Amino acid sequence: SLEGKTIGITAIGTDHDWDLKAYQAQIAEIERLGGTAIALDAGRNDQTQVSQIQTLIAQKPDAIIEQLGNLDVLNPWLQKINDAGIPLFTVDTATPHAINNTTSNNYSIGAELALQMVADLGGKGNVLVFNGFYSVPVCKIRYDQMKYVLEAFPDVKIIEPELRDVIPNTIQSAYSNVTDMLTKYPNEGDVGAIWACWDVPMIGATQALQAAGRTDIRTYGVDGSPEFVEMVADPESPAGAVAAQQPSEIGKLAVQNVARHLAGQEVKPFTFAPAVLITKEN
Repeated sequence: SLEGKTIGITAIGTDHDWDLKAYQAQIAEIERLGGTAIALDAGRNDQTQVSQIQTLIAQKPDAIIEQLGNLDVLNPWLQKINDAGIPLFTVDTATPHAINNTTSNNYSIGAELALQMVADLGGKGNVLVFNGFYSVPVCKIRYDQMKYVLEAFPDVKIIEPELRDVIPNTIQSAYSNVTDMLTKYPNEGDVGAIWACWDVPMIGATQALQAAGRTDIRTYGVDGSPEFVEMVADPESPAGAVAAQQPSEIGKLAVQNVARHLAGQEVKPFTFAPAVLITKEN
């Protein structure tokens, strides 16, 4: 099925749980179908990824799977994969350069999470927003849907400015930012929710609110990282909801889009894995 084939994987990291799950699932599926995997990990360095792409181009695999990262940086190099005549597949990276993008429904996810947040707020209150990854396609969608939904609720507002969630030291940088913002806004109704396009900073934000003794603010994020899920399920914790994805499914499905294409078969422009919203009572 991939028996005489070599598939390159280029991911920007395996630093955290979702990324590691997706990356491992790709490798496992390539080998399962009888293929050879050339697995490259950029260690959250963009310039590393660039040269890792160069490597893959020069190694001439039967196809390349690209995972996450900044689109604007990648674009000319993605173009050169097309120039080399190598089939390109992505996980999460929504680009015209790809035959297929395997991912989740970030449009529904983005909306439902935002809707849950305003439901929990009861249609009124202010929202602290971490928006440091907007150049990543899925976070662009997740942010856009949140902001669109909030247009309908004039008493639900995003506080200025938006904070920048970062890699590395994500959790502590978020914890420190939230602490700053609780100092700036101490009163019992000034801030009511905290949002990010992913789980990991919300782990920190929750820890900070807990340490501040604030039971009145809830946090919201996306991925379903075991630490944030457990916080959502805990009734003592201010973690409010999480969009739980299936990275292991996403990685698996991307490889069979590759395997389908190489067997001369029709592949759809995208493939969604399912995701659920998980809230405190649900």
